[PDB]
Amino acid sequence: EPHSLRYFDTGVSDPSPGVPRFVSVGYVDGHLIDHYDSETQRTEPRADWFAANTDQQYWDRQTEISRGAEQIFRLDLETLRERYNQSRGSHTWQLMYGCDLLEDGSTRGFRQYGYEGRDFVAFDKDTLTFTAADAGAQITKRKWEQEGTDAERWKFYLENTCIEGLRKYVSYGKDVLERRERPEVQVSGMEADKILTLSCRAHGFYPRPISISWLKDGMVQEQETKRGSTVPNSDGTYHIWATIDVLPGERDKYQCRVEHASLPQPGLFSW
Amino acid sequence: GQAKAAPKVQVYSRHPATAGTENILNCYVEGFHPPKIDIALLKNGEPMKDVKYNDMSFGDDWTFQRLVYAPFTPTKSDVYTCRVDHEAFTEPQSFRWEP
Amino acid sequence: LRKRQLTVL
Repeated sequence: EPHSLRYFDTGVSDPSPGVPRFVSVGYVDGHLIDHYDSETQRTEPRADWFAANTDQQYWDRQTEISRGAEQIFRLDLETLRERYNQSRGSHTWQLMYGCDLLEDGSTRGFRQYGYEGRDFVAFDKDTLTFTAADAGAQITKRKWEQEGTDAERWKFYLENTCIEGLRKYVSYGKDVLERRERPEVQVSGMEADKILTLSCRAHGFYPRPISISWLKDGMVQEQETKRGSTVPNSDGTYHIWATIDVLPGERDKYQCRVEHASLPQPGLFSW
Repeated sequence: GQAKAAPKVQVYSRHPATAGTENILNCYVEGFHPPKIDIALLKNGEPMKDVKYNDMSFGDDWTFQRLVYAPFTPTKSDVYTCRVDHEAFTEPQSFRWEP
Repeated sequence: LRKRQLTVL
């Protein structure tokens, strides 16, 4: 029941393969919905459920805004290089903004900036204040706090326009966003030196949240479990692994336990 | 200082591995900054066919992620790796698909 | 839908 709309704008001073000079991308509930970059010079849809509910006027508006951002990012990279007394080279400037609809029906708004991979400045729409996360951002906090009309336009957008769009987009995406795909689980084992490494892998599940654990005689072995981060497949489903090292003679005591929204009860799996 | 965050890499198959059965090999690279990176899928150290490279995605902590994937039919003996070059590493790092 | 950026550093 929670939802999110987020835009990420990223500029680099020294482009490379896969890293255009400027990119702007949108995400709904973590799903990529559109893309602009400095090479294409236009914003296009990246999910057919989004494409089927938008039109040329919509994309031309996103393109005009993204072209404006691209111009601003080129100026800001040079402002930041001078702010920090840096040489020319490889630098990154980033913005993330957007809005959340939470489980209680309440909303949150975001507008935050990162320079060189570090928090720089962030806007609090509830208070109309900027917070400098780095000393070199205090000059910017003072400049941008004098721009009251612009702050009010951001507040109105984050609280109204952004959420109004998110609620529509969640409706456009219902068939994809609300789907459930079960994990396909495999247990494998490797004996090395009177150590047996048991591996449990869950494949192809959706949505992303999952619980995977190793049990000994039904008892969770949390301190002994190694687990990977949840990572995506090419079809937008997910994968996770968990391992445990056990005495080969005790192999029959161990089961992998998987819990997921697609499953009507916990999955229990033996090697 | 500028973040110099090392890529964290996982190499995994789309479906449970069965020697001889059609599958997809995935390399997911995350946690890194700056965004410049080179990722290759290799079979016995040589370039794999039919690789797709998804556009990078973006974290709220100013790190990036990339998924790279290709068709494969895993055998008992073949060695599949993901080779990653990033400024956080002195030399490119290899990550093995565990059979 | 995006927000227009109207200020520079």
